[PDB]
Amino acid sequence: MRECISIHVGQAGVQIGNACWELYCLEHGIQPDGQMPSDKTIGGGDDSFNTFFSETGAGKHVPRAVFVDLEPTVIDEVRTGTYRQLFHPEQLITGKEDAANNYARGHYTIGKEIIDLVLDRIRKLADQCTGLQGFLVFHSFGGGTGSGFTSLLMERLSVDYGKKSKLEFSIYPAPQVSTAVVEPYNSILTTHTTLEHSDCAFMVDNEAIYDICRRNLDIERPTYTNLNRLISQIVSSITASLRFDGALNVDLTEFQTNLVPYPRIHFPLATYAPVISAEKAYHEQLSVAEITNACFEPANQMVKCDPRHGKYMACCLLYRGDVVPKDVNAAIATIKTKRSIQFVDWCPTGFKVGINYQPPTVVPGGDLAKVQRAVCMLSNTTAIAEAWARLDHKFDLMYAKRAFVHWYVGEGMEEGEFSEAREDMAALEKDYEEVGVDSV
Amino acid sequence: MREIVHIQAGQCGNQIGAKFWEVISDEHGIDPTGSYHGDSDLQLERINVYYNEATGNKYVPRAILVDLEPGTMDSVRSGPFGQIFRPDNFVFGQSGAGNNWAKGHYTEGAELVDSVLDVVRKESESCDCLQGFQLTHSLGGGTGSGMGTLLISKIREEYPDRIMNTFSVMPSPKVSDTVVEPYNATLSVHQLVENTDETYCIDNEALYDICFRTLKLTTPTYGDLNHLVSATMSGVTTCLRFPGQLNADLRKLAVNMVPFPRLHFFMPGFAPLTSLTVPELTQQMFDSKNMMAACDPRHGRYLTVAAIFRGRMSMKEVDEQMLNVQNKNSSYFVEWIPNNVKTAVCDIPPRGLKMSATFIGNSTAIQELFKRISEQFTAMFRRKAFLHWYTGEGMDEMEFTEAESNMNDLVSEYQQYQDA
Ligand SMILES: Nc1nc2c(ncn2[C@@H]2O[C@H](COP(=O)(O)OP(=O)(O)OP(=O)(O)O)[C@@H](O)[C@H]2O)c(=O)[nH]1
Ligand SMILES: Nc1nc2c(ncn2[C@@H]2O[C@H](COP(=O)(O)OP(=O)(O)O)[C@@H](O)[C@H]2O)c(=O)[nH]1
Ligand SMILES: N[C@@H](Cc1ccc(O)cc1)C(=O)O
Ligand SMILES: [Ca+2]
Ligand SMILES: [Ca+2]
Ligand SMILES: [Mg+2]
Ligand SMILES: [Mg+2]
Repeated sequence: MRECISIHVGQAGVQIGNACWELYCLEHGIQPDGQMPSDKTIGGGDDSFNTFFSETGAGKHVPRAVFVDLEPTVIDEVRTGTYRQLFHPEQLITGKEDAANNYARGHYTIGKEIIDLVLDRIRKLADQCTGLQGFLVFHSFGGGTGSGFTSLLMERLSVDYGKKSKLEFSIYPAPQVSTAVVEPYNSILTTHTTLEHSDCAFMVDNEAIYDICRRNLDIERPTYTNLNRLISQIVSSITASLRFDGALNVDLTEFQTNLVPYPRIHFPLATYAPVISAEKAYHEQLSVAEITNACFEPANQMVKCDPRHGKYMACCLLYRGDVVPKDVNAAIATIKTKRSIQFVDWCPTGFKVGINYQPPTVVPGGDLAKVQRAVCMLSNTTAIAEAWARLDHKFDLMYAKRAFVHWYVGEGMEEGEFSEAREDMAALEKDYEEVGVDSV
Repeated sequence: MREIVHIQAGQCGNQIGAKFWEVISDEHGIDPTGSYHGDSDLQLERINVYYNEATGNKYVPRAILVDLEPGTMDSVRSGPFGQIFRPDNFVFGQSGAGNNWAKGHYTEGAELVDSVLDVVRKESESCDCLQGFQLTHSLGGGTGSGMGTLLISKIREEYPDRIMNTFSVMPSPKVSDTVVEPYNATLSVHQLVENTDETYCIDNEALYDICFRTLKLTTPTYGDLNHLVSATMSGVTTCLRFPGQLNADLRKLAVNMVPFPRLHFFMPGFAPLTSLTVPELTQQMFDSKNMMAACDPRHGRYLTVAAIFRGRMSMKEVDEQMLNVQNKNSSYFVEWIPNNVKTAVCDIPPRGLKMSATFIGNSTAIQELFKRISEQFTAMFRRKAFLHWYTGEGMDEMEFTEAESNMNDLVSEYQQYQDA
């Protein structure tokens, strides 16, 4: 039942959305025209996949999703592409002029012209739900729309849906693929503004994904297409418990109980395995032990940081495919007797396990080998704060000279907003230090 | 003292309750369609304690199934004996309780509870002489724990002169779903101290250890745990369900087992548990490895004990062996309650066994269980960890402080009689 509405904001949010929804269709046997032969209840139902897809009387399975961007060219590709029939046109929303890598334009100058229309479209999706659970919001930190429009939208969703859950998948900037010098300003501004409005946020460091593609898939120079296919496998792992049933399946909301010890401490670290090429996977079966071991290898993390140099407040293992508890328990025991896994003194140390039996899927033409079993670890580690420290320092370097600040002030913002946001980030860093200190 | 009304709440509560009904249905010769096909008159003599009769000699469990989400009860309804329950007695919401006592007790549960009481009232109304209620639930989740204890309070308000009995599954970090279990269990235990007459304390750690250490199950499932619980619940209710002299109703049991109103938390045990003579049965039933609260009986004293033997066996030998246990370990039975062990025997053995025994002990050692929960509670509460899940439902920290104090008081009251 419990429906989830996905909102894909700006270029990164939209292109990652493309990859996710394509992958979901393949996992569920939904064709590009939205038909699903295996679904025998026409025009509706309460199957697990219905959390993410509504149905029309003509048998179309329609994503519960809105795609929004302030310029039209990325969403235009969706409108004209392979899955164009999947979406009702009103779910794909564009303006004419983008935010120009400026949070201020995304939140105020341009964003304000389209925010009411976007809310109207989201309301139309919500009115079709019988038990809406919440929202999943996909966006970059660095873009003007991804940063500024997302913030505005999150603020408005708090007002219109109260404390209905809002989760983010947030794309953290990397120099190898970034397109604006001001991305650190945009990141801090949006992180500050969204913090009280988000229940849980999964950061995806483009640099971490870039190096996984280069190192584990032998891709010379990863493109967004390469990055997004990997990201979608990870998002799929996280949402699989919402979209599939199963005796050993554990709901994402139940993992969230363990992952969020205080409202602001809501940024889990995801680590995914196995990421391997067809050439390397051939004749090589990677066992539960092997993929579990890989979750404690920092090179497989979706955010660059070193958990061996922090403390854990939760560890969750989300398995999919050919996996049974006996083998998981054995792998965990081995890891316990060999790894730098130290918990804070106020949290239990047991790992929380879920298993979804539906095996992983890959998109044709992709880089990942098709495997029989995979795992996503979600941990709450103080180490994730290193990501904020890196961004915060870049912010400080430029802000000390007020470099580029006139672009924001010109669009109506005040320096006071910059210092407020940065102070909130300094407080968040301190929060992460404090939770790690032993109890008196 | 005839009818008992059974309530099962939340995931654990419904999963164990379903198994309980399958097991005693089999024992009473009732098939999944509610038809009787037994060969002994003992089967029907007291069948009305747990079952109503319907047209066509049909028997229907006096059972109410409660949950804040549909999943587990959908599974029950699809289960083996699922069609035996009264369809109108499935009472459920859609939103779930998120493993959150506050959601079960104050918000989500509050919205559903009147409709549960309506069904309870309908069942109670067709009782010639209602003894009281039995509730199955866990203390570590949201619905069984929070809503289950809310129900108990409202039932007591409406039926204050009836007995309230619970089978209450206590959480353990070794067999755990979430980190907030100790908060949910602490909040619940205070409700149970006040509003139940008899609570069977079933520790998931004990169940796990029996499955793994004793039964040699390498990887126990909740299903394996529930098989043990099933068997135990059948054993402890034998005296209510069949002709007999001792502990034949919930009040007489309470009067025999509860010398001080708050100390009504029992350790149950079962024998045999194997990977059988009367002596062996008797030794195994008093064996700590056969008990289900993860407390060492030698770390305390027995205030009262009920033993129930099942199968065809020499009552002479039963009496002899029970005397031998008390006379040879007399220090573990408080001397200021003379003759505090009572024994019953029922000729009808459980399925698959020629003889069995069930143990119900009121032991001061049970304080160890409350101590473990108290420690786990404090480890988190000292840092106010995970409390936003509860404050978001309107609770304040002071309610946690009070529950913790209440449970520490319970622990202190046991210890007092341990040194008495
Ligand atoms: N992983 C991934 N990152 C992307 C993708 N597209 C853009 N990015 C990253 O997103 C940031 C740039 O923000 P965008 O999403 O392109 O910008 P926008 O939201 O459309 O905002 P404006 O164009 O300023 O209105 C940079 O850090 C890019 O590397 C993508 O498809 N995948
Ligand atoms: N023995 C046993 N324990 C269970 C079962 N299901 C859940 N639990 C335990 O019950 C507690 C969680 O509560 P649960 O009943 O699932 O939550 P609820 O639906 O909100 O009442 C934890 O301590 C679990 O270990 C079960 O089928 N058997
Ligand atoms: N020492 C504080 C740490 C803390 C961190 C972040 C917070 O938002 C709140 C508190 C505590 O555990 O209570
Ligand atoms: Ca359907
Ligand atoms: Ca409600
Ligand atoms: Mg753009
Ligand atoms: Mg549960």
